[PDB]
Amino acid sequence: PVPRSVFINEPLPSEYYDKKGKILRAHHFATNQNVTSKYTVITFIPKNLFEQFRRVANCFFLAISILQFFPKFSTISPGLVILPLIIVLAITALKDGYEDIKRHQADHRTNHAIVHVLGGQGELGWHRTIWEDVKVGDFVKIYENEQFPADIVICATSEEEDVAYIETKNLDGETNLKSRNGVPGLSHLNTAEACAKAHLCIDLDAPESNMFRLNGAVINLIHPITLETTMLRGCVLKNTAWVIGIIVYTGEDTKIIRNAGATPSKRSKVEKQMNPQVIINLVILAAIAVVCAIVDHVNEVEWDRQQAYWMLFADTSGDNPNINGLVTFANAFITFQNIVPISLYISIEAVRTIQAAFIYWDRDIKYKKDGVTTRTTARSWNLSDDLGQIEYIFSDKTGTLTQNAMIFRQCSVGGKIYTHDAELDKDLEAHDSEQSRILHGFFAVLGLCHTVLAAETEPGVIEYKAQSPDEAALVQSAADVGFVFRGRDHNILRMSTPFSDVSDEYELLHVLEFNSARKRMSVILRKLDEDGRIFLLCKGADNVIFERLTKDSNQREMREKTDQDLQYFASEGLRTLCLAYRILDPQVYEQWAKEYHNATVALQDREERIESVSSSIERDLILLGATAIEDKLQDGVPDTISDLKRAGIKVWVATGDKLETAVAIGYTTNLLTKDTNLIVVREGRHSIGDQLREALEEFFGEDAGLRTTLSPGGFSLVIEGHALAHCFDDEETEALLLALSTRCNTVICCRVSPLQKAQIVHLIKDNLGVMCLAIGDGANDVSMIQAADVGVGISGEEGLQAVNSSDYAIAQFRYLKRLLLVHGHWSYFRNSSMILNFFYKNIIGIGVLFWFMIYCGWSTTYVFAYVYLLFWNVFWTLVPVIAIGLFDRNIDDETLMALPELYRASREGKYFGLMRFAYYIFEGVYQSAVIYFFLNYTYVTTTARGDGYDVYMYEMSTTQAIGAVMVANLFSGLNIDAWTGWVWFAIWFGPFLIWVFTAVYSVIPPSSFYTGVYGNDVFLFRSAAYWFGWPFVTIIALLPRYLIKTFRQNIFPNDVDTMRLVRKYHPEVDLYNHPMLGGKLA
Amino acid sequence: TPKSVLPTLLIIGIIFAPIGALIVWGSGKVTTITLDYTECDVDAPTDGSYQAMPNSAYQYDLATSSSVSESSIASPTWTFSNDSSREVGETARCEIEFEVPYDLGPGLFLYYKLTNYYQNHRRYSSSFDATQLIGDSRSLSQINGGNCKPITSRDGKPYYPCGLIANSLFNDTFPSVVLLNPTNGAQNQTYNFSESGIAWGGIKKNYASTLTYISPSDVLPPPNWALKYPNGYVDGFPNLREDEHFQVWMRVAALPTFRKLWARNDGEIMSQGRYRIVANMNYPVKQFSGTKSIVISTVSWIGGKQPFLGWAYIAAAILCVVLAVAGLIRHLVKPRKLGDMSLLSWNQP
Ligand SMILES: *[C@@H]1O[C@H](CO)[C@@H](O[C@@H]2O[C@H](CO)[C@@H](O[C@@H]3O[C@H](CO[C@H]4O[C@H](CO)[C@@H](O[C@H]5O[C@H](CO)[C@@H](O)[C@H](O)[C@@H]5O)[C@H](O)[C@@H]4O)[C@@H](O)[C@H](O[C@H]4O[C@H](CO)[C@@H](O)[C@H](O)[C@@H]4O)[C@@H]3O)[C@H](O)[C@H]2NC(C)=O)[C@H](O)[C@H]1NC(C)=O
Ligand SMILES: *[C@@H]1O[C@H](CO)[C@@H](O[C@@H]2O[C@H](CO)[C@@H](O)[C@H](O)[C@H]2NC(C)=O)[C@H](O)[C@H]1NC(C)=O
Ligand SMILES: *[C@@H]1O[C@H](CO)[C@@H](O[C@@H]2O[C@H](CO)[C@@H](O)[C@H](O)[C@H]2NC(C)=O)[C@H](O)[C@H]1NC(C)=O
Ligand SMILES: *[C@@H]1O[C@H](CO)[C@@H](O)[C@H](O)[C@H]1NC(C)=O
Ligand SMILES: [Mg+2]
Repeated sequence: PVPRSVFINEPLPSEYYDKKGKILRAHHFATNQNVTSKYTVITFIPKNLFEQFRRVANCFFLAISILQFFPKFSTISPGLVILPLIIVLAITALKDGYEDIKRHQADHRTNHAIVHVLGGQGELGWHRTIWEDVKVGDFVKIYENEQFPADIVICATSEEEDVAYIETKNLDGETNLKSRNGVPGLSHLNTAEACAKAHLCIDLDAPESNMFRLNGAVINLIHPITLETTMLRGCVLKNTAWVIGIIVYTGEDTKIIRNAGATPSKRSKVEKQMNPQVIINLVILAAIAVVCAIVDHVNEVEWDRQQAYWMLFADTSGDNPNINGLVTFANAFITFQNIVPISLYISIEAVRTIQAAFIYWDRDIKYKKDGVTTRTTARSWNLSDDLGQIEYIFSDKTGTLTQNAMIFRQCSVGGKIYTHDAELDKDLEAHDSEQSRILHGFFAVLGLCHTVLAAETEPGVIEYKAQSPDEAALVQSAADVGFVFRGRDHNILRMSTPFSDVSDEYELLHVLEFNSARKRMSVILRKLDEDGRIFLLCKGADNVIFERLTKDSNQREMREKTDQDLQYFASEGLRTLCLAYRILDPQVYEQWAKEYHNATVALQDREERIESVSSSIERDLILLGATAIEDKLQDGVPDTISDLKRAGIKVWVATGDKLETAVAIGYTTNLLTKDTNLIVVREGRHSIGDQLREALEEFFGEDAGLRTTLSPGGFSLVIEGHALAHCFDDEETEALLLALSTRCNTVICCRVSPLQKAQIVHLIKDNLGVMCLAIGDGANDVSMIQAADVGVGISGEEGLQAVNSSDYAIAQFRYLKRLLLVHGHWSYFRNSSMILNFFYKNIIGIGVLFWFMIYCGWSTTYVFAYVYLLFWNVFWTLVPVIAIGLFDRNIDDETLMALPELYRASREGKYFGLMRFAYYIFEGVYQSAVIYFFLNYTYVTTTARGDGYDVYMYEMSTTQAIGAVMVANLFSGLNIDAWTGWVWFAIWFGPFLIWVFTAVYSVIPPSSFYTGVYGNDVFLFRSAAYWFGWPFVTIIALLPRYLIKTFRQNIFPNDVDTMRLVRKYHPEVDLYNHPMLGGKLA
Repeated sequence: TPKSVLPTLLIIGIIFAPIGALIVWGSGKVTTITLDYTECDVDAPTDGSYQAMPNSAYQYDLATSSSVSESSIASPTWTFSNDSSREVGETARCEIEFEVPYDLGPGLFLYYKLTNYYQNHRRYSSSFDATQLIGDSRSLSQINGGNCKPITSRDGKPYYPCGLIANSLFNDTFPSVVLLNPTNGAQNQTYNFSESGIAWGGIKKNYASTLTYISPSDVLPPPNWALKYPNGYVDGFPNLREDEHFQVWMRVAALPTFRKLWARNDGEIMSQGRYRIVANMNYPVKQFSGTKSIVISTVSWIGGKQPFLGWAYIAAAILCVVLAVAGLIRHLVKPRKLGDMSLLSWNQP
């Protein structure tokens, strides 16, 4: 769809050519508001039903109910059999609808941005339309400080010429400018002149991908429409008043959403491990069905050859023993329906939601500062259990380990260090010396070379409101140490050196301001002195400033002293930032000025043009000094990192500082402690892969096992950017890097790039396969969080993209420590126990039915009344599972926060595997066998009562059902170590409910609700067999579990069990300062 | 913790032992006489004399307090008679003479035991129409679509008792248990069994006496109720409510080998002597290798003579005692301390 033709006559393009249906034009729904939601209100039912029935289990339940609908498989009214499935579907639909409503409300708040598209024909009026702009056939004169709804080919502008500024912030970080439209120009007047006139035929090149290139054309009654002519999306600077132009290409969802916005979905590791268990249960059900079918067919053939009484009248087409075998298959599927998890998924989702709510309402991970009170939000209502299995953590230093509010510490001016900066500069500033002149120049370039805006509403104070923290810190420090930036109210800016209020002149702000590998931020200024000289001020990164200098006179000694000073500053954990000085002769200044003026608008590239202009103007810079600003680490970061290290969690840091200045920030973040060798790879006249392999050989090559892969109290690794780039370029280097990173616990990477961080996380997560976590604040952080198992965002001052595109939004790093340890550990333990006990109770029911099926010819007949079988996954035993999921604890949170070494069990995945699943299945089978066989052989008698009445199927069935409910509930209770009220209620409310149901349901007269069990209130509660069998089967079923649990606690204890015993029996122990505990710091 | 596991096991055993002893004692205070009359058609003498029954036909389960040994009981005898000059249902009489070694206490019950009879089969357990039996006006199409799938209707005339359970009603009766040697004269005394009270007075509610929406000529009797009703229901609808045998039979048994009550006695004591019970063999079970039986048993507090739960309790008590003693010995040998901080991962060398 490359070509599109526009603007025949008047807005509202009713007719261009053809009729409709092929070009997708003129309100043909070619564009619409961005849909971050799931479905429509009308189409909610089909998509919701498809999503629910794509879970295999739900389709199985629907098939079972539909089979029950037919009279061949029917037992009771369809309402009872369909009620559990309907309830499950309703709960799941409500949950997903709530999530979709949250997303839709967020999207609605984001959208509806006022847009001033005018021109409709009373003849003129209305305008101020909704964010959903009218197709591609209208124009908008969008005012100042308003976001762009779509791309546009702006023709004219309120300000002089058709120049505009948009400040692309959601797509980049640097400033923005335009280069006019061209031929339309003055002929393309706004304010109904575009409506009165009718010209131009807009031409387009590629609607699919247009980033940094949006070329086009237009012909009136050929013109080179370019990117610098076409505004793209979501960008608002508006240094002018308003800009008017025609909307083309995207209406709402064609350009920027195409550029980015692919959000994946994430699932926990526990669910992926649970899926094979569901498959195994389904396989068991199928095997039971086929075995029952075979045996029933054989027995029915035998019993129909010799006419029995239960095989009479089988000489039909739907009752012969073969179709009877098929019906036995179907009824085996319909009889053991509890084995396939019905309410497991809804219960797990509810438990995860409540765990996320607990993560929210926690008061230990809530940040209060300056009135606002950030809370740890769980943006993903799942993944609450993957926090407890974290084995790798990747972090970005700035904004996460630091407060992003740095304060000036040391300033170097020529040759003397200085240590709210007042120091000896006041005692040294004494005029008539070269050092004093250099100091004046240093302070001038620090106080002028910026983009800071100053507020003069408080005389004497003059508060500064900058954009980047470094500029604010530098300007405020310069003001406090003398030279005060008076302001930039007009084109002329003023300075407040402590003699007068002398002022400079602003001509050409080289506003480059970092990024694009161009970290210089120079600015051309002219003093209003009678000489009126033209001099250049510049500040930027160390490398660019040092490479842009001169190589004569004493400047060589100046440079070497400055380099030594820079190294000394970096050694102390400071961020370096140099300053420069350049003098411009008037003639070259004005020639370059006119060259820059005519190159500002070029309609071709202009990016490399501006860069080359900047590189050309800088030829005689003179070094003035080297500033050093310290980034304040957040309160609790060192302790947090130490505790994470004492959990087996590897802590990588991808910092944006230099290697030396970011060696754990001078070993202060506890990443690189004492007595731990650090490996440094810097690529100095050597191959990165060769150096890495040589270091690996030197430090671990003595190991025999390591050599197979090749075919001091700790270790670390440092690789800044180029080792990383070359490792990801090649394969063997990547493998060696992965090995050396696996065999260490603190990898510090300095001066990294977004793609490099994402590739680090991808490498670890893919090759290793272990759980990973990423935390940050910037856009690079949003990328590395999207490409990670669990993502964490910090609501820093750099923006809010990371919080939006992350699973969790913490405010502090210590909050990450607490969250991870206590919440992940508890969540993993609770989810594992809950899933295992759910499978256990389902297996108990299915096993009792199967053991009866041994003694019925394998005819797949339910021993229990269908009421008891239909209410197993609900009513009887769901509350204990929910209680285990919610309120269960293995140890109090104080112990977990004090001794992080207990994190081994959750990190190593010792709580949920397949051996535990097999153990719980076997336990269920054993207990079901005990219950069924003991009660059966108890009821193998004449009366089982004093009145002589016969023992029929339902008495023994009801006794076994009550016993099974008691056994399941007391098993779930026995697997609880956090008995506080609610678990009592669950465990003694399930069996209480079944007892009440048996008491009341058996007194309903046969006049209504036949009930098939009329009399069990007289046949069970009055029988000694029932009252002495249910406690016996309960005790015998629970005894092996009790003994095994006691022996595992005593003979072969765990660390968690031992610490639980220590806390319970010895409350007067100082965990933090005990010789055999955290006092050892181990 | 040992302090929570040894006392618990000891208490569990100390509680289990008396309960098991009581259950075993109650089961022991019960008598049971089992007589197999299935093979009475071919092996019994068909002349008028008697022959001692085979050893693997009768089983005596005497009480614990009885001094008479099992081997001291005379072998029961039987005879077979098939004379086609009596009413339908009593043509093949099997008379079994059995001896009661000691006076059976009051509350004596009579059961008939069936083996290899699968009432619990899926085709059989659900093969009954509750709404037809309750007497509500159920249309013919609903009968065709009901749970009485194999036996529903023929020629537009639905069966009143439909399904497989009603069709296979046990039509074998034992209308005599006579004492052949009493003490107070009366050379033969009949031990009066009452065929009322066999079923609990709550099963009769879910069976209607007479149906009102169909005339008593458009309903056909079940296929196997042909000898009892040769020309259909001429006397009216059968009173299924008022007969206890049908109600007892229409209660699906849990196991293939099941016993169903047939007549009971409460206020009479069975004397010591040789009796003679007449069984009207009309229900064939030999086709599917089934064996009928006659069970005369007394009742205790637990019920029948099944001392399985008591001995299971005793075995559990013995196991608990053994485990508790072993745990106490281990505690007294190596008393491992509580809160031991030497086996921790960061404490072990
Ligand atoms: C005590 O109870 C027992 C059982 O509870 C009674 O014994 C039963 O008595 C029934 C009534 O007389 C018998 O039914 C009759 O059987 C004869 C002959 O039997 C064979 O007939 C066919 C072979 O020619 C064939 O019949 C079908 O049998 C099955 C269903 O019955 C089918 O699955 C099978 O495929 C055959 O198609 C069998 O081989 C039989 O073995 C039949 O001719 C009779 O049919 C007549 O009556 C029916 C009634 O509905 C009618 O439709 C027909 O049109 C025809 O008029 C009838 O079925 C039964 O066989 C017999 N069973 C046993 C094991 O003995 C006993 O009589 C009773 N005694 C007392 C005193 O109460
Ligand atoms: C009692 O005698 C009658 C008639 O002598 C038996 O009825 C016959 O039984 C045989 C058994 O194989 C059937 O084949 C016949 O169809 C039956 N009827 C007739 C008219 O012969 C009856 O079975 C005998 N009762 C028994 C043996 O218990
Ligand atoms: C069964 O009932 C019959 C009659 O109801 C009882 O026979 C009576 O026995 C007493 C005591 O020997 C005699 O005085 C009567 O003359 C008998 N009456 C008849 C009609 O025979 C018989 O005793 C009862 N059997 C039992 C075990 O109680
Ligand atoms: C019982 O005895 C009477 C007379 O003593 C006799 O007429 C009758 O036939 C006997 N009944 C039996 C032996 O069943
Ligand atoms: Mg950052």
